[PDB]
Order: sequence, then structure tokens, then C-alpha cells
Amino acid sequence: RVPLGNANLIGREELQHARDAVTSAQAQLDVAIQQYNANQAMILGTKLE
Amino acid sequence: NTATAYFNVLNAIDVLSYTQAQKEAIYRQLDQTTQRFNVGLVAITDVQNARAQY
Repeated sequence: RVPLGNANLIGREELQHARDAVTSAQAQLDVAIQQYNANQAMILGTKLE
Repeated sequence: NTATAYFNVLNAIDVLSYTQAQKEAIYRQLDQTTQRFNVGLVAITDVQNARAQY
């Protein structure tokens, strides 16, 4: 969507919303990463026995 | 011929009034669309359509 915006051939609200969606997706990925890290802190030994 | 010529004038009057009403409506439409484009909700392409209709 970005290049079309350089010219005035796409609504500015739509580009704003695309940017916001990117940011939200990044934040949710961070949430998932932190959950995985939280679980990993209990089994960091790397040996079952 | 006299009767037909007489009635054509009233027909023209009616047509003129209704065309003026249409002009008012379309002008208000163009005003709304241009304001919306300025505020940043529509593209320039939609402004051209309103101008053409006007």
C-alpha cells in the first residue's frame, strides 16, 4: 500500500490503518515470545535426569 | 397548435424547477465529498466524479 500513497491515489486513513496493523502485529509477536521465555525458565537445565 | 404551444410552456416550467432542485442536491454532494477528501477519508478520484456530475 505504501507507494500508492506517495501520489494521492489512496485514502490517508487506509495507510494509517495499515501502519497501525503492522505495529499491533509486532506487539502480539512480542507477547508470544515472552510467554515462550516464561515457560523456558523452568527447564533451562537441558538434561532430563 | 395554440393548445399544444400553450401546454409546452408549463412543461418547460416544471422541468426547470426540478432541474434546479437536482442542481442544489448535487452541489451539496460535491461539498460533502470535497470536505471529506480534505479531512483524509477519500481519494482524489472521488472528487473528480463529483465535479463531473456538478
